[PDB]
Amino acid sequence: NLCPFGEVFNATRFASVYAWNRKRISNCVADYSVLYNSASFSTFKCYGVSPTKLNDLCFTNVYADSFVIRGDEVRQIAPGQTGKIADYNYKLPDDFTGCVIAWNSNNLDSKVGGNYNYLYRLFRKSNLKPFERDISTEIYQAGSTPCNGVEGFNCYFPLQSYGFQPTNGVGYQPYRVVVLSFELLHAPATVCGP
Amino acid sequence: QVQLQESGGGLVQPGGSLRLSCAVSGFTLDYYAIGWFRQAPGKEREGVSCISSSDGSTSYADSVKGRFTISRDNAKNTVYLQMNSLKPEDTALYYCAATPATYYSGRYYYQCPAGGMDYWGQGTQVTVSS
Ligand SMILES: *[C@@H]1O[C@H](CO[C@@H]2O[C@@H](C)[C@@H](O)[C@@H](O)[C@@H]2O)[C@@H](O[C@@H]2O[C@H](CO)[C@@H](O)[C@H](O)[C@H]2NC(C)=O)[C@H](O)[C@H]1NC(C)=O
Repeated sequence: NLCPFGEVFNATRFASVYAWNRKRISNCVADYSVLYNSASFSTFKCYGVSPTKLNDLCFTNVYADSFVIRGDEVRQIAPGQTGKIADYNYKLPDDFTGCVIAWNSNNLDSKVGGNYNYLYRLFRKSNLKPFERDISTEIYQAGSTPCNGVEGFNCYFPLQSYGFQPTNGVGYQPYRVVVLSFELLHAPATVCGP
Repeated sequence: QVQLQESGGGLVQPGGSLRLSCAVSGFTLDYYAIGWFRQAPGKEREGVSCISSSDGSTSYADSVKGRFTISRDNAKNTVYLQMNSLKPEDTALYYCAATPATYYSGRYYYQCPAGGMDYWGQGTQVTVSS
């Protein structure tokens, strides 16, 4: 069977970036031509591989991570980047081998008055390790004052809603991101190209 | 569309008072928080007070608690900061900011995180003479 790339790219709802979804794609034939020749994508950057060279390569596993962020934040989905998203939500390794794909989803993920259902982690004690996920919602203590609950001025609920509005500037509009992670372990190669 | 504009400020002697205003225009978010922040020379911009758009709940930094009052006139959609009993350490550039409330598990949170305010004003200087 052909790889189910359409399940990831064309899903109706994407996860919040702090709870990014990972889809393992294995034991299938991957026609990467549908992806690069789509022209509907606003970002298609690969690291360490070319899309043309990917049609003729094989890999043990291919992971497809997907989420929604702001347009101005897509630049953080790249190796060696800093910022709220890369530090606290989704971290790519410095030696990342794979592709980062994003498109504008303002038509799908914005709401008049705001879409509060997409969130990102704004507070965290330590930066994330590559491909680490954190979906906890413990109250964050920002000062030297203890935190009973969020009731303090320095006690924060750690997630933050984007509140996507259709009339946002393009940089603030929601973008759907799919991160293709190509893994080649010393094991049978289950994913190949046409 | 969205714009926050500060007014008020200036020079006062210690013990004096000021009233800052923040005109919020073009705002369409259903639920949001509006906060006053300040940045003293060489220091990091810190939050001073925060107010909810839904019921006017307020929170204050410890350094200003009891002296500063944040309030909102929903008619004019203007947020005010009444600053009483001013001290030299209150000297800073003062900003108002707005950010959406956060929805999680059936509940909205109204927070004014200095590092996550989607909309900022231009800032107005406040100088307490000493
Ligand atoms: C993601 O979806 C697009 C579009 O989906 C098509 O249109 C929908 C209304 C529905 O009918 C889907 O079942 C369709 O597939 C895909 O682009 C389509 O590609 C097919 C062949 O691959 C082609 O026959 C259609 O004409 C294309 N439609 C458009 C609008 O371009 C796209 O391939 C999907 N992405 C992945 C990775 O599968």
